[PDB]
Order: sequence, then structure tokens, then C-alpha cells
Amino acid sequence: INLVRDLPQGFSALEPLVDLPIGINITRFQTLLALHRSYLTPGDSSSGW
Amino acid sequence: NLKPFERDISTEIYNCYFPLQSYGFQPTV
Repeated sequence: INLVRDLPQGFSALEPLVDLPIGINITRFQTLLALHRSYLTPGDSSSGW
Repeated sequence: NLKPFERDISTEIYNCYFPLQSYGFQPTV
């Protein structure tokens, strides 16, 4: 949906894909990254964030 | 004590008694 302001409106089918049997309890989660670029594509990026 | 699907490495206090127990080549059992 082309609106890029926030989270959307709509009714979305959702279906499972994969299960993997680990076998222990979890109580914490996150995600992490790295954002190192230079050539990229847009003119002179030089992004000091 | 503990519920299934569960593991534990270094048996912390539950002090205690002599810990280990063996199913040896002494099967007479």
C-alpha cells in the first residue's frame, strides 16, 4: 500500500512456513546490524548518518 | 525440581550430598 506514513490498514492472510525443534526456554530477543558502505549507487554518499 | 525439555551443566546448590551415581559394570541389578 503506497502510503508510507506509518503502519497500515488491511486484512492480511498469514500462514506458517517452518518449525525447528530446539528444545530449550527463551526469554530474550533482539536484532543487530552493520551499515558500512562507500561506492553504493547514489552520487557521493559520504553518509555521516 | 526441573521441567522437561531442559538441560543444566554445573549443578548448583539444590549444603547437598555426594553428587554422582553410576550404572556400572556391576549389574548385579
